[PDB]
Amino acid sequence: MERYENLFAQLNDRREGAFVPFVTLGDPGIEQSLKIIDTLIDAGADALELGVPFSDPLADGPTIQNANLRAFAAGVTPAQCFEMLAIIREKHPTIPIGLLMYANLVFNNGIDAFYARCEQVGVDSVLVADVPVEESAPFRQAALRHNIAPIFICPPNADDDLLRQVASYGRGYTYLLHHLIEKLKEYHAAPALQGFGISSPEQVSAAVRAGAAGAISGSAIVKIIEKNLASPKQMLAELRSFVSAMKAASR
Amino acid sequence: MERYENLFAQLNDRREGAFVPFVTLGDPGIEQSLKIIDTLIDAGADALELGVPFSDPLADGPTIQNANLRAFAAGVTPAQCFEMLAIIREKHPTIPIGLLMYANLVFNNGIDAFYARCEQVGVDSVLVADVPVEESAPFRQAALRHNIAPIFICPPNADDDLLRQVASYGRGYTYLLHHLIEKLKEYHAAPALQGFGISSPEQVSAAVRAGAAGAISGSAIVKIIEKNLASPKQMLAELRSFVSAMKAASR
Amino acid sequence: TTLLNPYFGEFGGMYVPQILMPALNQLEEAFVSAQKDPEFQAQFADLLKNYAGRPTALTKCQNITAGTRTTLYLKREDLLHGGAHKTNQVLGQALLAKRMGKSEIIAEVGAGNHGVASALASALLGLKCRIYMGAKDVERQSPNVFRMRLMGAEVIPVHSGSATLKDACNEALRDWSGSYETAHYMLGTAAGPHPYPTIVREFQRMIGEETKAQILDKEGRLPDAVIACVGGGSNAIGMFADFINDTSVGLIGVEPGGHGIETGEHGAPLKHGRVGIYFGMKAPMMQTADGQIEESYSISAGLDFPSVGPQHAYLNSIGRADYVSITDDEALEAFKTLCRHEGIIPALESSHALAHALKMMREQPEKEQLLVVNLSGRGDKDIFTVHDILKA
Amino acid sequence: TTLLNPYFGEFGGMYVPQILMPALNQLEEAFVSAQKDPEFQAQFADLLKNYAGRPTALTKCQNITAGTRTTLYLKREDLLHGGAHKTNQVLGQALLAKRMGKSEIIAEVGAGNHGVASALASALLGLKCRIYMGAKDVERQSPNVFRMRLMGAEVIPVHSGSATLKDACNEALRDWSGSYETAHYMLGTAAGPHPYPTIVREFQRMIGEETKAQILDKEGRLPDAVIACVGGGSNAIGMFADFINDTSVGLIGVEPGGHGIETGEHGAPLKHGRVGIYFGMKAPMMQTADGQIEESYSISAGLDFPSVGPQHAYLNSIGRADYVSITDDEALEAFKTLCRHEGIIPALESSHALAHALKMMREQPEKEQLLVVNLSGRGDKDIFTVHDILKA
Ligand SMILES: *Cc1c(COP(=O)(O)O)cnc(C)c1O
Ligand SMILES: *Cc1c(COP(=O)(O)O)cnc(C)c1O
Ligand code: NA
Ligand code: NA
Repeated sequence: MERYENLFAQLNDRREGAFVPFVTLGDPGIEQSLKIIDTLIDAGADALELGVPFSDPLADGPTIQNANLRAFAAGVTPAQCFEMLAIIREKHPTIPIGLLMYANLVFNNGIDAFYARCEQVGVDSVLVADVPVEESAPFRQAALRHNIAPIFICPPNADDDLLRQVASYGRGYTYLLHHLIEKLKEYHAAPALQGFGISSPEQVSAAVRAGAAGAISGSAIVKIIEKNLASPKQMLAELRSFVSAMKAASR
Repeated sequence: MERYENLFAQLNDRREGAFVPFVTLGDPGIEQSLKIIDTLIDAGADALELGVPFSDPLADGPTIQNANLRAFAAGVTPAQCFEMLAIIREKHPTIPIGLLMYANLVFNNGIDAFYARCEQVGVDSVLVADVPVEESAPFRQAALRHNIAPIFICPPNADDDLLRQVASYGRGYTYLLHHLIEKLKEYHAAPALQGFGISSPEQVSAAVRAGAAGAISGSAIVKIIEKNLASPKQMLAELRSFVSAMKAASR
Repeated sequence: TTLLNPYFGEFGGMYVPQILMPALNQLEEAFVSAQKDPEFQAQFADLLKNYAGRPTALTKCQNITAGTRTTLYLKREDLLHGGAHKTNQVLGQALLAKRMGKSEIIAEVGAGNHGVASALASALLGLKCRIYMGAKDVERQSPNVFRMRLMGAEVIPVHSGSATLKDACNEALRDWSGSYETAHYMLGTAAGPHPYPTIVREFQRMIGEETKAQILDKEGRLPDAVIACVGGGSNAIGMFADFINDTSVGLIGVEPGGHGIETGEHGAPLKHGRVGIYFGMKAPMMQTADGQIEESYSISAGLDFPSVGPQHAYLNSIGRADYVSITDDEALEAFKTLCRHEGIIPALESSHALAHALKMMREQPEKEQLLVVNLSGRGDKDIFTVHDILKA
Repeated sequence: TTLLNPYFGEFGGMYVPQILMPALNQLEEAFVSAQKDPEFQAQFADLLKNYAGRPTALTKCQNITAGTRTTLYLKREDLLHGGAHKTNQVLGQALLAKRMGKSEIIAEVGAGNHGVASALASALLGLKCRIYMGAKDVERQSPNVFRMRLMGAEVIPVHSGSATLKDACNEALRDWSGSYETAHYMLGTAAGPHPYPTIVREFQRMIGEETKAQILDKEGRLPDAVIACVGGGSNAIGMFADFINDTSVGLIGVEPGGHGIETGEHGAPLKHGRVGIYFGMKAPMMQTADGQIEESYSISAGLDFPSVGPQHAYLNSIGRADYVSITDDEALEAFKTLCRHEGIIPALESSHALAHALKMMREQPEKEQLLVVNLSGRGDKDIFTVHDILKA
């Protein structure tokens, strides 16, 4: 498939930026999570970044650490996450779906088998949090063989060699954390999405104005879930309100 | 004075052995102790060996260790012990009185002053438990200057050089713990009193039959005190009974 | 790109988020430079000798082997300042931190003694030390928390996630990802992402080097085998290193068997785990059927690491080193035996290694063999643990 | 009659019941013989080196003295096997016991670590060890009681008398008076009846000997002063001995001041006691006006001995050595200072010596002086004590 390519082409024809929210699959529960995701989509999310709960997420911060806790407490497993992914794709045929994984869950039963499973359920990209470009060969190779876009993070402390590698290895979009944007475009890198501290409408407009193709809210969505655990209805209401505002800022 | 010399001469004229009981001054109390001592004397004790409670009696055994405990619990001090000694001598002019002391209580305020105090109250001998013949010079010299008999213990592991020293340094009597008796007599040692495990009439007769001039009951008396703490009257009754039997065995 | 090979066969690597790669590359470079700098070596040797107490003794244990044809020596790391071998490499890493112009140290710990080790090295070398540890661990480690604070370290309780070791580690690395310019992450074992497995080995190899010289001086030949417990792998690789090219010398690593391999409650991932990617490395690990990392178990907290150093996995794969396991009960017996017959109270961790040497001796009492057990630490810290057990 | 002088000036002697004299004479003879026997010396040196970990390091403490003209070194007895200097002489006495054909060791202890030391030496050398201790002490010393029992020693609770240390000592000596042919009484300090003060000094003098060689190697000259805490006097005389004839080297002994000399609650008999006769010797002691022996007091149990070794009383009388005192609070501050600035946790006993060196430095910061503090032991054992105090 070419969901990311089709999305960005459509956004470009509309001189629009992309707004991508992240959430942990199964947080706070399978059912409530499916509702959350449908709400994010209805509210205007252009794409989704979805995490699969892992026991030792050495990268993520407290908000995410607690998100996994809630998901595990609900008995969420990678197998159930893939069941959810299939359901989500059956309901939404064109929205790009990206996974945020930890190396062990991808490597566990065979790297190739993992990306084959992703292709089977309809996933579009996979960002493996603890696999730097230096260790990415078997991962990106398997991703490509299964029509999955391998996504890489372009850190603050990135140098020129890293920019070139990310431009060369990545597909779908470049996960960014003005010159960087110009250099990435110069090296024909996948469209860049700003993912650093995206929690307010003005940050979304700023990202697009800086040259990025959009913005990723890495934890603002999770915080809203964490805050409304007592009232699922109010949780969805606030999520719809936030996403709608963030997406409006991209137009 | 010559109380020991006079006693043994009298016992000899009667072909009799001496029976000497030991007790801790002030055990279990000043008043009860004075009564105990008068009872020992009335029952037939030929002489007395009296201990002065000391904080660290490294020599003595559990029976004596507990005797000092009782005495200290009653607030007994060396000063009070000397007050008792004066009272005892005022009531009994001829019975020999020997003290069993620990070096510090003798050395504390001056060795000479201690023996002068002994002479003043009417004591006849002093055995310093932790002063071997090798360290006895200042003690025996002070004792002699004040007409006090320095007494020494002739241990089981004694050799010939020790026998000669004890024979030469001791006065009053030799504290013994057949050949030893013959050697001591050979070296003109003070009359020997058997002090090892003297707790029954047969041990007293055996000691005299072996050639000793008598026997010292080092703890049998204290045990009787320890056993009748609840009934002072019964305590005195049993003490009179024991001493009377032990003394009879010496005739 | 790196200066040294990050792998030992298929094991090892640098599986960390991209943001941490510069920190690792910087460290690898400083290490390579330091290893060639006589001044760094002289400085490191001075601290090991005059501060830590190296060289440590090699004690022959005649009473234990009486009646058999086994001759047993114990490498006395229990006599090292701090009571365990950990001191050697934390001093080395602290010096590397200073070489890089850093004045801060970051570490994390649970029930281990790595926090105390990191704190003492930081106090000696004037480094600001901060140690992360799960809130739950803080409440159960009052003694060590106090030791670290006495030594000026800042103990930071972590409440996020499950408030356990994994959360502390996460916080420590997150911290380091933003402060590596002025702070150095002090990893406590020969595991994790390259260059740590290599650095820790090199800063612990004096154990094996001294043992070689001491055994040659006393027996006039090399050991038939050197035996060491394996939690993360540092004391063992430290003993093994200088002997790797001496093909006649057996290298035996002892993983904790806990209540027994068959019970599932053990800490033997090398021989009973499954290869995975965790803590920045590809290595054998305790994991669920679907890839979640499981916890190891052992009467000895020090051997409670769900994975193992990559070089050990490699040495095993090619048959150069052999790994076995010892149960809680076997380690307890060895602990009692050393106390009663040699007057040495061994750490329960080290007791696993001694337990295996005892088995090698007892199973074939007429087999002539010269063995060296690495006594990685003293067991004063285990008296309560052992007391309560024997109690029940 | 004796082979060696039992006195140091008017201090010392053999004030024991006649029945114990043969045991003392026998011991003195064996000692004199052993001191001239190269085989005994070689055997003793082998144990100290390969079992105990000698020589111990001499650590320079730059962080502590920064900004002053004081240069401070710490003799690391805290790194000795067992954690304290006591190990040196118990091994020596155990060897003497074997020389005399004995296979049993008798000792007594209260809150001290002498029981553990006697037990470990006995386990190593195959000696049957029995340790007496007041019933009251047993109930409060569960940890050490367990350590001694783990090491095969028979711990015998004493209920007679006040069931305290003095009762244990009495029982131990009574025991010895009847069993000296097969058992040796292991005295734990440089005090008691001759020949113990002399034997303990000689079996601890390697402390001073090593320090001399180490300071000459590092500074090219002798110390302006060596400083050591004084409870009974063994670690101090061990440090002092080899320096006595070096007139330029100050010998400073530090007695515990407890809550303060003026409070009466201290353990400084040498400078604030009165000469008396106790525990087989004539020496300064804590005593009542009428001669009863009083108890010493100190935050540190190890310095809780109501008297002092006779040689110290003598060295003081002729002005060769100087004695001072340090309070509980001064010792606590030194303890904290060493932990924070050098990463070494010192025993509270040793902390008294460090506290005085700190005072010598701080009072006259521009005075040039080279000092050596004898760090007699490690303070892991004091963490709880210090923690609770700081708590309140
Ligand atoms: C920390 C420790 C160990 C375990 O660590 P490795 O890295 O596996 O050596 C073993 N023994 C002792 C005494 C320890 O303190
Ligand atoms: C026993 C001890 C002391 C006190 O004994 P001395 O005989 O006075 O040396 C001092 N420091 C430590 C660490 C001790 O264990
Ligand atoms: Na492990
Ligand atoms: Na003292």
